[PDB]
Amino acid sequence: RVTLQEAPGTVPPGRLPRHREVILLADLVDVSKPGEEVEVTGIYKNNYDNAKNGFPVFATIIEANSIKRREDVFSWTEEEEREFRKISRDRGIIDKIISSMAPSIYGHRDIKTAVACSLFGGVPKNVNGKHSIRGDINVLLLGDPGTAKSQILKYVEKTAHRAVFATGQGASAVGLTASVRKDPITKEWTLEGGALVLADKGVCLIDEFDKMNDQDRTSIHEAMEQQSISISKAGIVTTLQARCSIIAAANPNGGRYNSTLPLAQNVSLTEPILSRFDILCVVRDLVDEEADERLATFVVDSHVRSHPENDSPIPQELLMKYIHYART
Amino acid sequence: PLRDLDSEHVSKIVRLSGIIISTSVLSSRATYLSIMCRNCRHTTSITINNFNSITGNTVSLPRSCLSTNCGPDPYIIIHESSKFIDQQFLKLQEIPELVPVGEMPRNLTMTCDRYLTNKVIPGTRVTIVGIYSIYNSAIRTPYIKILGIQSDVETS
Amino acid sequence: ATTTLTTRIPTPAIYPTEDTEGNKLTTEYGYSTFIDHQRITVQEMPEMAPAGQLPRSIDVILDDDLVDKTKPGDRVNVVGVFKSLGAGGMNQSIGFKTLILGN
Amino acid sequence: DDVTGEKVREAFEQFLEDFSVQSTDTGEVEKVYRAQIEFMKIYDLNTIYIDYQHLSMRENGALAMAISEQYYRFLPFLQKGLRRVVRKYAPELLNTSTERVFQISFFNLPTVHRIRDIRSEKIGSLLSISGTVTRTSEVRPELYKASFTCDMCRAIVDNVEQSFKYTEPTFCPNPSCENRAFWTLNVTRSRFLDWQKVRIQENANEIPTGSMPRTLDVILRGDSVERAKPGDRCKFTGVEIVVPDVTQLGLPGVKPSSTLSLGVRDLTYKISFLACHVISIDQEVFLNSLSSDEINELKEMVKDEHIYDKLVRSIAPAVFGHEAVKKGILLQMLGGVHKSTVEGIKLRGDINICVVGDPSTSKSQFLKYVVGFAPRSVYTSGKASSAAGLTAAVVRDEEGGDYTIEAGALMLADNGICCIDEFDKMDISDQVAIHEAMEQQTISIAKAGIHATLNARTSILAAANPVGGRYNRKLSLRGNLNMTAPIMSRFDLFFVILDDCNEKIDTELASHIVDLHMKRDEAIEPPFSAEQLRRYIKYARTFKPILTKEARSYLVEKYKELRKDDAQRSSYRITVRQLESMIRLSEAIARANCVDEITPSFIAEAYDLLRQSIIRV
Amino acid sequence: VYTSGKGSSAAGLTASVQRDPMTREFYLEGGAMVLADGGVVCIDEFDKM
Amino acid sequence: KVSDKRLDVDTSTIEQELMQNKVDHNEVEEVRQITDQDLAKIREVAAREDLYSLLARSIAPSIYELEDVKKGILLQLFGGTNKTFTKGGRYRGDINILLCGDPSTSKSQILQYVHKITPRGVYTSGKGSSAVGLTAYITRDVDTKQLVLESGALVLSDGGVCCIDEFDKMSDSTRSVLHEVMEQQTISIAKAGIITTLNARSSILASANPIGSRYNPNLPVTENIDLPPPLLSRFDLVYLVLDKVDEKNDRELAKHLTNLYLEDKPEHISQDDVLPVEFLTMYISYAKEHIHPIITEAAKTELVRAYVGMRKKRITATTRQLESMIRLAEAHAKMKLKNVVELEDVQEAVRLIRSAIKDYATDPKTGKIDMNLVQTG
Amino acid sequence: PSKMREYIAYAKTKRPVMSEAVNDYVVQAYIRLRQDSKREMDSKFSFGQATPRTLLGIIRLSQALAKLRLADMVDIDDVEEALRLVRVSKESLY
Ligand SMILES: Nc1ncnc2c1ncn2[C@@H]1O[C@H](COP(=O)(O)OP(=O)(O)O)[C@@H](O)[C@H]1O
Ligand SMILES: Nc1ncnc2c1ncn2[C@@H]1O[C@H](COP(=O)(O)OP(=O)(O)O)[C@@H](O)[C@H]1O
Ligand SMILES: Nc1ncnc2c1ncn2[C@@H]1O[C@H](COP(=O)(O)OP(=O)(O)O)[C@@H](O)[C@H]1O
Ligand code: BEF
Ligand SMILES: [Mg+2]
Ligand SMILES: [Mg+2]
Ligand SMILES: [Mg+2]
Ligand SMILES: [Zn+2]
Ligand SMILES: [Zn+2]
Repeated sequence: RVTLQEAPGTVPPGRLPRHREVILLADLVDVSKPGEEVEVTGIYKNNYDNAKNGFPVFATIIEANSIKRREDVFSWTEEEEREFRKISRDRGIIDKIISSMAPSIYGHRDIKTAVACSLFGGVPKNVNGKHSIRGDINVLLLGDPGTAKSQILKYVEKTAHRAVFATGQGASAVGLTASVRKDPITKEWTLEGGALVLADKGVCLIDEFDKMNDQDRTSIHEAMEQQSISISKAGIVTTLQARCSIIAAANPNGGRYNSTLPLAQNVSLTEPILSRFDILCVVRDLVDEEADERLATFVVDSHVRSHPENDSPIPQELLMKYIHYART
Repeated sequence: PLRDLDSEHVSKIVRLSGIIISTSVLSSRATYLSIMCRNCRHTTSITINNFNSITGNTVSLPRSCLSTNCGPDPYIIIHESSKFIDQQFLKLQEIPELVPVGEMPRNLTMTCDRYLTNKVIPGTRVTIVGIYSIYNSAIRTPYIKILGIQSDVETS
Repeated sequence: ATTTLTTRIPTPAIYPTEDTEGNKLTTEYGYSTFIDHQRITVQEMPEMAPAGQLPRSIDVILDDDLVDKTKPGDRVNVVGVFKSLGAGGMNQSIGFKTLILGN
Repeated sequence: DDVTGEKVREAFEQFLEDFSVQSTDTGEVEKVYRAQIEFMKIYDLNTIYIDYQHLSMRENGALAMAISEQYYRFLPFLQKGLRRVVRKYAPELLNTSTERVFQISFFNLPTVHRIRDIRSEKIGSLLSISGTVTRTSEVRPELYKASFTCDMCRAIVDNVEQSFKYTEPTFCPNPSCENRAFWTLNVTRSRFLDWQKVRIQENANEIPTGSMPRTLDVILRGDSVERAKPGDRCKFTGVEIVVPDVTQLGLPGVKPSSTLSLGVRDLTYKISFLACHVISIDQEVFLNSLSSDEINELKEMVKDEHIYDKLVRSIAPAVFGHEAVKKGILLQMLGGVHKSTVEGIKLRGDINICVVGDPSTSKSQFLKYVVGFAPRSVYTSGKASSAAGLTAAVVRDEEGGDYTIEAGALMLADNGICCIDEFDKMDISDQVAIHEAMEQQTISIAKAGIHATLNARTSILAAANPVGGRYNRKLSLRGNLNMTAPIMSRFDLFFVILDDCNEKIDTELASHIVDLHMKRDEAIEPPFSAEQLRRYIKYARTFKPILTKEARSYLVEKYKELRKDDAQRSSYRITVRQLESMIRLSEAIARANCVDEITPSFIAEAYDLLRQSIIRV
Repeated sequence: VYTSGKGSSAAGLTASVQRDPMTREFYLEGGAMVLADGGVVCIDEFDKM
Repeated sequence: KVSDKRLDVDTSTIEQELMQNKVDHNEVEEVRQITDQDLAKIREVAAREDLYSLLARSIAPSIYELEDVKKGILLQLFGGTNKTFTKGGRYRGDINILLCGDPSTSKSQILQYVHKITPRGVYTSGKGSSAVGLTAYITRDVDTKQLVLESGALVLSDGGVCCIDEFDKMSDSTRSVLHEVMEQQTISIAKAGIITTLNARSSILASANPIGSRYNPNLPVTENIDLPPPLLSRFDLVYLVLDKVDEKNDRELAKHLTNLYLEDKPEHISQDDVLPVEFLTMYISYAKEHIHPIITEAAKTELVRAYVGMRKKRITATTRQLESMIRLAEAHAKMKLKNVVELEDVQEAVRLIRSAIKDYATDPKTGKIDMNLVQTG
Repeated sequence: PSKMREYIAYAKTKRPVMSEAVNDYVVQAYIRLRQDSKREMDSKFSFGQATPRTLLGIIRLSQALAKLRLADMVDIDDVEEALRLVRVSKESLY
């Protein structure tokens, strides 16, 4: 059974979106994943028969016949490995990829270089258990507000493999901490790891990094130091594995970076938290009239191009597949 | 893979892996029990050796004296003469990292008996050899009888 | 079933309301006999229990002079028959009710 | 059979044909009911609207009184009479093409009953109620007529009427059977209608002293399903109905009970409503629902040069002397253009206003004015709200029942303005959650096994006070405001209201206040009436302004000048989100001028307004 | 067990007595100093405990 | 519902329902019927020269020598004009009074007197009250085993005087809900399951002590009161009841109390005659229903001049103070049964506002009360 | 305690009343106490400024002492003893 809810885009304002129960049978099972738009056809069947409403009322269930995602992007074929080698043979390919990183954004080439480094990552290694070395590169984006750190992280989510998005505080489906919670409707225990555990072989984007809870901070420290979150609740004594590269965005104290202070006074994170990072790029706001002019031109062009009534970089799909093959 | 379990695997030996997250308390089952008629005082001895491992109790007490009046439900279990074996319920969950991003990990109820009881503790990562099965609460509830627990190396 | 070790033939407990000849009967409290009954639960000792795992417990049925010989939280060594009671679902309505009759 | 029922049915079908209301000079006289029947045939609809005034006029209203007092008893007779009338004239629409159900709706009742006016002596009668919609359920089928499969001589009986409760067909497809113990329903030969339950609530103005609000459950059966969104004032017309209740088991008073064997059954009920229909209270559809004088009015405003100045002066007539706040609130009501790039990221256009100032500086006054003037708005205070109240809420449909979603404060503000008074007092957890929705523009529910993800396109108009009570000039905005810099960053605009001992303004304000108290709504001199303002606002919203090359150049130059102003210290620094704010404010101003093209003058005005927004510390 | 000063992600640094789910009775959830007994315990960030 | 020992229910708050209730044939005594002789007696009393002082001393007769306090309480009981706007909205004449000063100044007794006299009212005390406790809460009626909506102290005290004792001891978190109630006379609650606005036309009467449980002349007035300015701005009258060792005053008070201890259930030692509480309640009620003052132009000019005079550290002037003079003058006129507001009413209201805050003894630049100067018998 | 409780109940039955001369004595004592509190409002022995509750406490103690003798009429020596107790409550301070 798949519960279908109307897409929020087409819902008129002020109305509660409605849910209809779609029934999948035979080989139709597990052809969709939650959070993905679908286009399904089938019989609008009247479900079997509660006296809750008093009046005689039957539930409705839509039996399914054919479901197509509106839309394996990481699949491979010999011709595209030939292509990968061909583009790899080019000169300036590093700069081409960097210019390809976050195409929606303008400026801060250091940030693009750092995020590309994090995506490609170092070589995992394990010397027969004698010595273990992290094979990931962690990037921290400590920048002043309104510098598109959030949008950069959203782009990374779009363009990464095994990528999870977590927040320092608020509401999220991933809590950065291992937990044992029981669903009241079904009444059974589930062992859910944090975003760190979920991104076992990928990246974990942690926005609002400065605004973490104490438990979240401790779990972040554990994951970054030993690459293995341990859980000891409700009788479950085990150490889950989380070997993840962390791309984090944090805000300097006071909503602005003070240059005369060192990194210690600018961010509330303590030194052991920062030391495990590799690329600590501070996105300081720069007051240049010409840079602001070029930024405003970019922003205005993008904003006008989006109006419903008025209207060297590598393509994104190639970037996807080439990054995956490079890592693999 | 635990998500790849299919109706084609019903009543077939299936190899799969996961994590043990809960071990229920030992429950004693019947493998040989002596009964008596309340009227006839007729002793009997039922044997339930053939898969006394389904969740439900299958080979039930007779409602009439042997070969068949006696009166319905005349049988009482002589407890000091019966012989029992123990059953323990385990629950397996997919490895937490190898799950869809925003989806609750799929867990599957499992059952073991005799010398396979008290062989694992919650949190252990195990590989399971057992019979994929079906239990009625149109829909049915899948579960696995345990035949062998390949317990990996765990915390010392 | 508890008050005797061997399984006796089940005779339903019917309170005599009338005489054999239909005369009304007045129950005589203070002449009828009552026996103290107490059930205690014994859990695995924390000193010897494995750490980080759920505990296991057994139920003990005490009777007559054995009642109220313990306080919750005590460490006790109860000895008695490990009897199993009830049809245990074998009779149509998951195991058998198991308890340690207290000696 | 009943002779009186036959009489009322034949009279009903008689005046469905004989009735004819005059068209005065233009059109002579025409059969209004026959005209509606022709309209029904033309549009193939399923419900007929009958004015109660006409029935009152006809035959000294004796039949009107009879049908109003005992509507439920005569309803089948009404259906039969209408069916015979349809058979007489235009019987083509009789069948579905098995049979099409005809719905009769009465409108324009003489009186309106409030929810607290419900009485037992009106049970089963026709009346009207007026309430605010709180919870709406799914449109579900109900058994209009039910078919079943026989037990002995297994076979299906076809198209048997289903009453308000489960029914068993006395007759059988095999006449010799006469057995009905086990019937197996078949959906194919079972008719259905549309069922939806709406929980209305008593409006604020009708609440007595001290009483907490009272609410009623209204069932919409027919085409009227999903006709009202949560949080709207609607007028419901229908029949007063009762439904069995099992909850009132321990209540004081002797419980009515039926004895039959024994045949015991507790006759406990609760009052509900079955509404026949619901009435609420591009530019082409908008242009259509106006009168000629209204269109002339709106058009005259569109051409005037002083339209901007007059509109700005008209906002909040009671408040005197604050023009920046009026401009900001007017812009917020005019809204913006919300846009999505090719990338899928969405650019919100609606404006967010944060007002902070000294006590008694009319900060609430603007909030209290916005509610009652904007088409949809929600006003809330600080300590009197929670996160689950502001966003979507999860409650049981009934006690010990399945949980259901309830639209929160922001949901009623969808595509509207949500006024939040005393932001600083309102809880820090509620603070985090409200703001997080302002960034996301959506809300996600994951409590008690519900995964509904709503959309929140709402305009925030939030007021607050400086920490400690009174503003301090020397300290910057962030020092006197408890909020952190990014929270201010998400807001489009800021207005800071200051108090000072100036005798001229003190005298003018004292005179204004005393005059307002003495002469009420007298000589307040509003440039335009509120309805005209709302007419213009509704029209302006239809437009979607466009930019020019000069507009692009001027926007870039103004952003450059603002950034040069920053650390040229500032109250709060400037960002590119400020550039987006100027873009949306400029297009809002152009919409205010009803001009499809933004001029550099609009950009200059928006830039200047932001400049007074950032007062030098 | 390798334990941070504040403890592990969820595992406590020292023994903690809590209640089990199914009967709310006393049992030891864990703790580094008791789960690892008879061996060693490695505590990093000692000053943050 | 009606009793002669308490004020009758306000008809303005029940104006909406009575016309339909007459059709409903409920036939309950909503209002007490005033005889023609009673109306003539009321008019005769309104013609008396010492009406204001008489009605002041009639409230809380046993309380001795709290003259301004009793007058302010009387004015609050009368209330202001309940204006209504044709466009929409309404300005209500509910007077909110704060009492602050030394302990054992009979603030609690005045609070109890008011709580007894008013038709509808709830007496809460400091830490006892809570934010959901005032306003509204959801409760489970065990009889029906159903979540039933129930109102709190503020909504319960609608149309009456809500007595709050130990005001200072309340946490500022609980005090937040008073911000909307004391000004808009409504409470808008948007908690889980309910999203609406509630009408709470309740005039707060709050008693508190200065920080340190006693007045400190060294500290300024605003520091001694120690409340956020937005709160203190909402209060129309603030009383600095002061306990000062005056031999004549102490002798008079001691004589009054000791004489109160002369019988088992004695009579008031107040030498001056007082109106019996039955007629006093009848008079106040009748003045509430059948008097609706309108401000005159001369009163408007005097109000503007007075407001400018006050609006020229010590407590600051406020537009709420302007609306407070408006309400107080309206109430003073409504007491005199006059249908309009005159200049003397505004003068009396300004005198009350100045005297309650002890403005006649405070230094302008620094709010230190001149203890020798402020002394009054 | 049984006999003491019986006597205390019997005393609680009585409701004594004050006297004119007694009232004058109490009033003068309260005035003097208020003056004394005003004088040493910041001395080393400021046990607190006197309040009307002090007068009420004097009355209450005098009535209790009258009850103790099983009398319906407050006596002057009872007031003297109540004043003595109130004063010597702080006598150990020296
Ligand atoms: N370097 C940049 N180039 C283009 N647009 C930018 C740049 N920095 C910020 N923006 C834009 O500024 C706006 C503010 O949002 P964003 O910068 O993502 O917020 P924050 O950094 O505070 O999370 C966005 O529309 C973003 O695209
Ligand atoms: N510029 C003003 N114009 C009109 N009325 C004002 C003005 N300033 C203060 N007031 C009046 O004084 C009172 C102030 O209330 P208000 O400022 O809305 O409370 P808050 O400051 O907590 O938001 C209102 O009655 C309001 O009408
Ligand atoms: N001026 C006064 N007039 C009448 N009684 C007074 C006066 N001052 C004090 N009292 C009496 O002293 C006590 C103090 O009153 P209470 O309200 O309890 O004090 P507080 O003002 O601290 O709340 C009461 O018994 C009261 O009757
Ligand atoms: F000592 Be009092 F209650 F202000
Ligand atoms: Mg951000
Ligand atoms: Mg306000
Ligand atoms: Mg007090
Ligand atoms: Zn037998
Ligand atoms: Zn049949």
